[PDB]
Amino acid sequence: HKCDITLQEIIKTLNSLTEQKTLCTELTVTDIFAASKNTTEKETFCRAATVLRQFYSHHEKDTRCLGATAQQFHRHKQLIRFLKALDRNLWGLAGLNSCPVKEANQSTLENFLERLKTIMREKYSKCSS
Repeated sequence: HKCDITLQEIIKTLNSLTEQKTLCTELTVTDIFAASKNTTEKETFCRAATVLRQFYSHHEKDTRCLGATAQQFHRHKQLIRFLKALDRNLWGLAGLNSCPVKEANQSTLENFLERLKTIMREKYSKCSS
């Protein structure tokens, strides 16, 4: 369970998300990693899944994000697609739907994905010889 390939599914999704600039990757999410490290692994995934869900719900039809061009509209749809896939995988990992996230700090979505990526790669590394 712990070292399941969902880890890889999440990482590969993170690679696509961070190699991807849009109009709205600088918009913010609550920085659940501004905590002082106080929670289990399932709480962490649940919290990450929560704030990402917050983001895609709120920015899927956001006029600031939707795009003028074909390419901008394509990239926005891509992003929302990848957040949902990531989110799906995080929730599957979390095994938990209810978890209060209490942080004041916001980071850009972009910074938050890089941080989640680091942690995910660390989990994988810890699993692997």
